[PDB]
Amino acid sequence: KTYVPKQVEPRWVLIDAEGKTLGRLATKIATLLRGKHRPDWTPNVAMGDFVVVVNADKIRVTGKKLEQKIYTRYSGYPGGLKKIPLEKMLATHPERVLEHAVKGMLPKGPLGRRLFKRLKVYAGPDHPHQAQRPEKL
Amino acid sequence: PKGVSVEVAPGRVKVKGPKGELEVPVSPEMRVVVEEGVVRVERPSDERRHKSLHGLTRTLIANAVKGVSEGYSKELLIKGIGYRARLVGRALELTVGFSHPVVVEPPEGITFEVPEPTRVRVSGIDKQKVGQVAANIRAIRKPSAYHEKGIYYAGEPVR
Amino acid sequence: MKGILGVKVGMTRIFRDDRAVPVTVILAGPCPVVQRRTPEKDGYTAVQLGFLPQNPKRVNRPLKGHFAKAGVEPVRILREIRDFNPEGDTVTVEIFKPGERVDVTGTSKGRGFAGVMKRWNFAGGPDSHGAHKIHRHPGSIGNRKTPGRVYKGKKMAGHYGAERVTVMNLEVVDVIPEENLLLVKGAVPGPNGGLVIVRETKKA
RNA sequence: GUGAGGGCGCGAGCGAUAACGUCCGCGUCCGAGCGCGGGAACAACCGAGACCGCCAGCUAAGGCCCCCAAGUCUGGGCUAA
RNA sequence: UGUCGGCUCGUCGCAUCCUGGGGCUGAAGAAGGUCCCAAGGGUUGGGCUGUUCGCCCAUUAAAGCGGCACGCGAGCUGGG
RNA sequence: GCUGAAAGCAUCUAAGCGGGAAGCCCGCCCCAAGAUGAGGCCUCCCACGGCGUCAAGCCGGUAAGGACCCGGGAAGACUA
Ligand SMILES: [Mg+2]
Ligand SMILES: [Mg+2]
Ligand SMILES: [Mg+2]
Ligand SMILES: [Mg+2]
Ligand SMILES: [Mg+2]
Ligand SMILES: [Mg+2]
Ligand SMILES: [Mg+2]
Ligand SMILES: [Mg+2]
Ligand SMILES: [Mg+2]
Ligand SMILES: [Mg+2]
Ligand SMILES: [Mg+2]
Ligand SMILES: [Mg+2]
Ligand SMILES: [Mg+2]
Ligand SMILES: [Mg+2]
Ligand SMILES: [Mg+2]
Ligand SMILES: [Mg+2]
Ligand SMILES: [Mg+2]
Ligand SMILES: [Mg+2]
Ligand SMILES: [Mg+2]
Ligand SMILES: [Mg+2]
Ligand SMILES: [Mg+2]
Ligand SMILES: [Mg+2]
Ligand SMILES: [Mg+2]
Ligand SMILES: [Mg+2]
Ligand SMILES: [Mg+2]
Ligand SMILES: [Mg+2]
Ligand SMILES: [Mg+2]
Ligand SMILES: [Mg+2]
Ligand SMILES: [Mg+2]
Ligand SMILES: [Mg+2]
Ligand SMILES: [Mg+2]
Ligand SMILES: [Mg+2]
Ligand SMILES: [Mg+2]
Ligand SMILES: [Mg+2]
Ligand SMILES: [Mg+2]
Ligand SMILES: [Mg+2]
Ligand SMILES: [Mg+2]
Ligand SMILES: [Mg+2]
Ligand SMILES: [Mg+2]
Ligand SMILES: [Mg+2]
Ligand SMILES: [Mg+2]
Ligand SMILES: [Mg+2]
Ligand SMILES: [Mg+2]
Ligand SMILES: [Mg+2]
Ligand SMILES: [Mg+2]
Ligand SMILES: [Mg+2]
Ligand SMILES: [Mg+2]
Ligand SMILES: [Mg+2]
Ligand SMILES: [Mg+2]
Ligand SMILES: [Mg+2]
Ligand SMILES: [Mg+2]
Ligand SMILES: [Mg+2]
Ligand SMILES: [Mg+2]
Ligand SMILES: [Mg+2]
Ligand SMILES: [Mg+2]
Ligand SMILES: [Mg+2]
Ligand SMILES: [Mg+2]
Ligand SMILES: [Mg+2]
Ligand SMILES: [Mg+2]
Ligand SMILES: [Mg+2]
Ligand SMILES: [Mg+2]
Ligand SMILES: [Mg+2]
Ligand SMILES: [Mg+2]
Ligand SMILES: [Mg+2]
Ligand SMILES: [Mg+2]
Ligand SMILES: [Mg+2]
Ligand SMILES: [Mg+2]
Ligand SMILES: [Mg+2]
Ligand SMILES: [Mg+2]
Repeated sequence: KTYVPKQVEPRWVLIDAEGKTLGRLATKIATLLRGKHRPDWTPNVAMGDFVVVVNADKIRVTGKKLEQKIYTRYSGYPGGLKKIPLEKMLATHPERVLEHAVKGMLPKGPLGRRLFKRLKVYAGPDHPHQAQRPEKL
Repeated sequence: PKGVSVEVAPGRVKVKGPKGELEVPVSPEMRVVVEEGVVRVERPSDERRHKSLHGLTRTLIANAVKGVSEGYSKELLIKGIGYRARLVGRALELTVGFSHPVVVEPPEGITFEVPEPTRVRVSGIDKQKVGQVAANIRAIRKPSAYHEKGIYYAGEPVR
Repeated sequence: MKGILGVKVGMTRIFRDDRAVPVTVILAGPCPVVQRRTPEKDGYTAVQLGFLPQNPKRVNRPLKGHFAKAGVEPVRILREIRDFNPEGDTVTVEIFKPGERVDVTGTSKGRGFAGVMKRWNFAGGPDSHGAHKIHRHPGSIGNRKTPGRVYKGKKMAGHYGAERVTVMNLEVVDVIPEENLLLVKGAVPGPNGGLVIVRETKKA
């Protein structure tokens, strides 16, 4: 009768950012947000790592994406569809790019939201130096 | 390549000379081979995409060297009755036909001069900087397609 | 960026040279700076102006401690002028000289639950040739199965007025330091005896 | 009982070498398999015919970067949109 | 699943009527022709007819076209 | 339009740069921390008093403060 895991403890990570490809980074990242790397994994629980990214401003991306890759954002209003090119995002709040890229790869349920909080994104590097900062790659 | 001072970095290249010095960002996947009294460039292949990048860095640097070798500059002919330039301080002010007489800023690295109201040269260390500022002035009043007025280069009239 | 609190007293008219000029009398009464707002520890620049004196009977609130931490006479009302760091004391109508121009904020008169007729200056329907139960009504508000809903923003009858209103580029005609009076070109929100802030414009 | 059939492939007429059009022929699936996997979703397209149970196992189509099981697999090309 | 027109309220497209920008011109200038970019906002009042449409009067920067069950009758009208 | 190769020349382009619209982003006026990703600054109040050992709770008294009620208001359907 399959093993159900008990109360674990958060394992904070610290991913870099500079150089890494937007998409390819996100992929790995989420698979940490979900515990899916840890054998003691279970769907209903939610116990993936506390991922922490730094220098997201230095995310690279292939091709003309800097210009072409537009984000949409529909305010409820008429004509309210407001679009925004990748450039403009990185210009302004940059972590924003990496944030959604990941969000869009997390499951769509409530804990999927719970999982999103687990991710701390930045551009510095330097976070609030809590405790665990186990660098990764 | 005499009295020149070439150098190398990840992507760019320096070129020092009597005139000064300039950054010359160049192809990354290209060789900036420096020799004794000469330089050079070598491409990693023979692709259609490679060829184009070679020659560019080839010329690009050579003009960089030439820039501090002597420095570039260009003419400017002011045709038309009223039209006439006047070097005020460092900057060029020139009348032409607008009720307000246009005044032109003196950009850094460039120095223009009015040897005569019907002449304006533009001396500079950068072939690029030279090029724009040249046209900038011509732009102030293109040649009259129906006469012979306003700025001109050393190229034929429009007629 | 000048700024100063006041109260709308009422309005009449004066004659410039030989041509009459309608004017509202703001009263930019003495305002003691009660706290400065710097990026160092606030994140932004501005100045907490105080306005109108107060009997310590209501100020029972530890506000007394706020006024104390700046040695000021406990006022009744205080709001911030943004990006405006004066000198360490008190602003007057004096910040404004005649000929200057000012933007002015106030709380418009409260028109309560408004008819779309007035709230949005609609046009309703015929006083005559029929229907008679739709005179001051809005008429259609959408279309058939598609879209099948109503736009977030649709002008419909509701609370109108008593909102915040800024009116732009009024000229400061006169300024009587004697009794703290600002003289502007009339059109200023709020009713008499109402509170109102006044500041430099954006002609440039 | 049935004598409304329907879609798809193919072969013709009609049609305009239109139609989720129509009318026959051969086949097929839905009808009655709106049960199961694939195709995002979807009677009839691909896979397959559910007697019930199992916290076993191989595979079908399809698929193996994350949502989402399983290769960011290996080798040789091409494409810069 | 109430059908034309009007009225009220609109909103979206752009194959752009006007204002903005631009190439060409059989563009001297002024004015215009034509194509390209460009919805932000604007796009009048009356006569005739149920009218839509259209003709006409007087103006305009212009008096655009079209989608929204030829938008809109649990909103209105009810001339057809 | 500059500089410029493939492609000895030439080319505004392929590397790169400048110019360029009522348009895009900001700037202007309004809303806005239910921005659950609930922000921030100034000031004020401050222990247990009683069951719960262990644990988060529970109880009557409290503080700064607030509320009810009443007199009203260019606030207002009511409430706020
Ligand atoms: Mg590093
Ligand atoms: Mg760019
Ligand atoms: Mg749209
Ligand atoms: Mg807008
Ligand atoms: Mg930090
Ligand atoms: Mg020399
Ligand atoms: Mg020279
Ligand atoms: Mg010279
Ligand atoms: Mg010289
Ligand atoms: Mg206080
Ligand atoms: Mg403000
Ligand atoms: Mg500001
Ligand atoms: Mg003062
Ligand atoms: Mg009637
Ligand atoms: Mg009747
Ligand atoms: Mg009636
Ligand atoms: Mg009736
Ligand atoms: Mg009735
Ligand atoms: Mg209806
Ligand atoms: Mg709908
Ligand atoms: Mg004085
Ligand atoms: Mg006095
Ligand atoms: Mg039959
Ligand atoms: Mg049949
Ligand atoms: Mg059959
Ligand atoms: Mg059949
Ligand atoms: Mg057919
Ligand atoms: Mg069968
Ligand atoms: Mg199904
Ligand atoms: Mg389908
Ligand atoms: Mg079926
Ligand atoms: Mg099926
Ligand atoms: Mg197997
Ligand atoms: Mg297989
Ligand atoms: Mg297979
Ligand atoms: Mg391969
Ligand atoms: Mg391969
Ligand atoms: Mg177009
Ligand atoms: Mg046309
Ligand atoms: Mg135009
Ligand atoms: Mg002309
Ligand atoms: Mg033209
Ligand atoms: Mg008739
Ligand atoms: Mg008309
Ligand atoms: Mg319309
Ligand atoms: Mg129709
Ligand atoms: Mg139709
Ligand atoms: Mg209709
Ligand atoms: Mg009716
Ligand atoms: Mg009707
Ligand atoms: Mg109707
Ligand atoms: Mg009747
Ligand atoms: Mg009749
Ligand atoms: Mg009738
Ligand atoms: Mg030229
Ligand atoms: Mg060249
Ligand atoms: Mg060739
Ligand atoms: Mg050449
Ligand atoms: Mg380029
Ligand atoms: Mg610039
Ligand atoms: Mg530019
Ligand atoms: Mg506000
Ligand atoms: Mg607030
Ligand atoms: Mg956010
Ligand atoms: Mg005590
Ligand atoms: Mg104790
Ligand atoms: Mg106890
Ligand atoms: Mg009361
Ligand atoms: Mg009351």
